[PDB]
Amino acid sequence: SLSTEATAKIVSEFGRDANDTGSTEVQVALLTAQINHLQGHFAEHKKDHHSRRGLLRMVSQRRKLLDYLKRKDVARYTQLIERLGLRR
Amino acid sequence: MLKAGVHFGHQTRYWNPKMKPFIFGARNKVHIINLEKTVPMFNEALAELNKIASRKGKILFVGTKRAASEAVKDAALSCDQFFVNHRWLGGMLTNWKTVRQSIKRLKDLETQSQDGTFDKLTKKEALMRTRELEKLENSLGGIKDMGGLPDALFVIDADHEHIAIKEANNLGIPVFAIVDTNSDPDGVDFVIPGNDDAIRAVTLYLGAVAATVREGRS
Amino acid sequence: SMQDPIADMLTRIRNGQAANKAAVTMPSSKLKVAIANVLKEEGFIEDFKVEGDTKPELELTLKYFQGKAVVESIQRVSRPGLRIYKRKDELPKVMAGLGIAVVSTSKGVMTDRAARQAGLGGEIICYVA
RNA sequence: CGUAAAGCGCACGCAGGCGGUUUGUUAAGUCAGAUGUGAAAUCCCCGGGCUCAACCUGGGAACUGCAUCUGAUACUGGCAAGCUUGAGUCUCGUAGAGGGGGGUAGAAUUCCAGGUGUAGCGGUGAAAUGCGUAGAGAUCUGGAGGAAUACCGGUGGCGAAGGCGGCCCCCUGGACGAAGACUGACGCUCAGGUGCGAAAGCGUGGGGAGCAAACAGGAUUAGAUACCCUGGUAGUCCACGCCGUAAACGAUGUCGACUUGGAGGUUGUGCCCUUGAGGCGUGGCUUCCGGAGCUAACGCGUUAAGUCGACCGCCUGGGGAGUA
Repeated sequence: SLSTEATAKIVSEFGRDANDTGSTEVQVALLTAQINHLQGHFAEHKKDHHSRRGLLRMVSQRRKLLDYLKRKDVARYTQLIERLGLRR
Repeated sequence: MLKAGVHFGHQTRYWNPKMKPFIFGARNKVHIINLEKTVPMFNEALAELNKIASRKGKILFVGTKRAASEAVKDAALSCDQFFVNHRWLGGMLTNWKTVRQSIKRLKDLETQSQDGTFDKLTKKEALMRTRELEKLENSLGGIKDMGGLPDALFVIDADHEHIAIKEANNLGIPVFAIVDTNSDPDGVDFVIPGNDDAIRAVTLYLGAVAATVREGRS
Repeated sequence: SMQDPIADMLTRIRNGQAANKAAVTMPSSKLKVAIANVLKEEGFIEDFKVEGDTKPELELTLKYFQGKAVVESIQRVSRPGLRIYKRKDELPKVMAGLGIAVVSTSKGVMTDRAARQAGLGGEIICYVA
């Protein structure tokens, strides 16, 4: 998947601290990082239909977590999707 | 505790999960029967078995495998009781009717044999008839003087003699079996977790049973 | 996923009676302890015991009368797919009275005899026959 | 609903259905009571009158409902707060024909050029067509080209399914294991919808060694539009798009829980003299046989076709017809 240094950087940016690596913002940001990186991979190749299935699992799982965090705390939702530049 | 000196259980292979209450089960892939469970079981079997033995009943030891022979002939015949030591015929209890006339032919042919006309009229047919007495004598050996179907049944291996257990359950006869860890307590009314194929174990074992049979009211 | 833990409990007891099992453990809850108290009270199980602190574990010591098993047929009636709420007049008797039906009434989890005597119906959880 | 008709080819997922566990509040569902109403006749019950009966009739019950008010709060729902046993994230490794792109290697077939060499070669049940003194076949050397990747190779592995087999690099998906940390029900299923989906086929552009529908010849045969033989085009191969199906099959939907065993395979991990190709456990996936149970039987049998729960799909005699 993603680099150890990259995952550590995103956990450090979005968590309450390091070791808070399962929080909803953190998981969303890690999924987001990998989705964008693989936008770069699937612009090329384009017939890697197996890897894409992994990618659509990432998209769907991000969506589930955004729905959770939307119906738990909406302020965290707006700050989160504001910071990640998603939602369009 | 130790009446059962030397057997401690057997049968690594084809062990049966229904023998799980009776297994201590440690050493070298083989299963050890919990003989601290066997001793109350075997004392109960001696209790009810002596109880029917004192009511003037017939017991029918069953000893087809070797060397249960002649240990079942020795133990049954040490009492005034009955036995099967060679191949147990399929249906000598549940059609005893037809087996009654085979026993009748054994009696008529031994009476004809050692007393009557045995040298009469042929040598070849006389040899034929004598080996009919060997076949009818080793198959219908102990049971030939029974004259009823018996009041209990004592089998020495439950899986090897499943036919006799199946028939005595079919007829309402109390089955007294020494099961091993491969056997199954089918309809054995008085199960005894022991060792079926050790001659020390079955001579000790039948020694105790034949000891408690030959105490009636006396 | 687990969506009916009560039917899971009754499944544990059917398959424990069917396997000559001495005792049955499961995760515990308030409703399972209520039902289990009704079953001990009516004589279908021998005892229950809830252990653990942070993850409670209900344990039902089962009954066997003869070689046969005591709980002859336990069924789940008000499943989550379709819930069944009977009044005090519609409240059924199982095996013509020889077998209780555990109904959750507002006063608590009772039997059919006890809640028909109390004068109030409710949600009929399970037939124990 | 394995084989009788019936499990979508496989997944992702919206609306929908269902939802672990604890406490508090509400009381919508649920329950109890009350009130209003539910026309009369009819049905039912207990009586009465026609000589009886049908019939007529008195009183009740009933009209299983709806609305409102009063309560109960166990279950379900709403709301608030949690909790970790479900789900997920992070750390470290492991195995793998998982995918896509690029390169390369060795055997072999065909073709071309050349040397030797000479009368057959090939083929079949037998033959003939075919190739061959214009020198075939055999054999050696050099070259070109395309496709596939022996041995390993294994009821072995990976993948949702279709499927994926030289070796190397690059990009990339998933699974599993060990200890610990974190989030805290974030879950399950899924009509419409969307995606992937062997082979054959279609479109455009390449490629084309072998194999080979069509086709042609030779046989066989009563005939032979076949099986067999000799050739042989599309196709099979590549790029991009379409199609959208298969005995797409474990003829077995997905997810979760429980219920006796035995022998293996494969991939992790922990412990013990590792005193070796050991001993004891603990996971993941998988093969064979079998117990209870189930099953019309056959068989399935902890990877269920057993015992349950959630949601979906489908069936309703054969044909006509999966056709118009």
